[PDB]
Amino acid sequence: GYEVHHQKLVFFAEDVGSNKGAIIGLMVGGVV
Amino acid sequence: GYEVHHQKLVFFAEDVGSNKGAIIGLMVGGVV
Amino acid sequence: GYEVHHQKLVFFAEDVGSNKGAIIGLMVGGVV
Amino acid sequence: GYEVHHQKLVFFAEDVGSNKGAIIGLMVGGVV
Amino acid sequence: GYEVHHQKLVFFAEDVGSNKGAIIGLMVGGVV
Amino acid sequence: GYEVHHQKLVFFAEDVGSNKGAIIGLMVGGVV
Amino acid sequence: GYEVHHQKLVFFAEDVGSNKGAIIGLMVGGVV
Amino acid sequence: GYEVHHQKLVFFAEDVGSNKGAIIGLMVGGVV
Amino acid sequence: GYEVHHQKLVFFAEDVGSNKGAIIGLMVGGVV
Amino acid sequence: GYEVHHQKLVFFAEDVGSNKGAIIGLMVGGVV
Repeated sequence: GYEVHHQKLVFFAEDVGSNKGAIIGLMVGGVV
Repeated sequence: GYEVHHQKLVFFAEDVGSNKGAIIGLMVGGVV
Repeated sequence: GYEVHHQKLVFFAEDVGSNKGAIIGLMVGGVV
Repeated sequence: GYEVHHQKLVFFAEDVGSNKGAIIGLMVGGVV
Repeated sequence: GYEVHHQKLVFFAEDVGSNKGAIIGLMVGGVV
Repeated sequence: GYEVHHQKLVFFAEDVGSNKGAIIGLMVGGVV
Repeated sequence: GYEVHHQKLVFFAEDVGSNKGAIIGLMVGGVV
Repeated sequence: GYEVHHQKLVFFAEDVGSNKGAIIGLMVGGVV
Repeated sequence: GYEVHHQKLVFFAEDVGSNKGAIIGLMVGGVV
Repeated sequence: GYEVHHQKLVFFAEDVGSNKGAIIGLMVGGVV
């Protein structure tokens, strides 16, 4: 199991073509 | 299991073509 | 298991073609 | 298991062609 | 297992062609 | 422009996890 | 422009994990 | 421009982990 | 420009870990 | 420009770890 606590994020993605993979600010234990 | 605590992130992705891999600010234990 | 604590990140990715690999600020125990 | 504590990172990737490998600020125990 | 403590990093990657290997600021116990 | 003429193909894909890239018998001028 | 003429292909892919790159029998002028 | 003529291919890929690069029978002028 | 003519190929890839580079039977003018 | 004519190839790759470079039967004018 897991926990994610206090966080601040402001990301921008301005021009993404064919993302088939991943663009992540914070990726915690994911799969993609 | 896991824990992620206090964090601040401001990333920008301005022009990404065919990301099939990954662009990550903070990747913690993920797969991709 | 794992823990990630206090962090500050401001990364920029301005022009990424075909990332099939990975561009990561902080990669902690991931796979890619 | 593992721990990552207080950190500050500001990286920039301005022009990346075909990264199939990895560009990482701090890589801690990852695979790539 | 492992620990990474207080760190500051500001790297820049301005023009990377076909990195299939790795460009890392701090690589701690990774694989690549 | 282009032309593809007489062809015979019998491919099998038995167990594909997370193909995010491509598995192609014959790839002629594509993108992926 | 281009032409591909008489061809026979029988490929098998039995166990592919995370192909993010490419597995191709015949790749003619593609990108990937 | 280009031409590919009479060809026979029977390749097998039995166990491919994380191909992020390429496994190709015949690669003619591609990118990867 | 280019031409590839009469060819026969039967390759096998039985266990490939993290090919990020390339495994090619016949590579003609490609990039990788 | 270039030409490749009559050829026969039967290669096997039985256990490849982290090829980041290249394993090629016949490499004609490629890059890698």
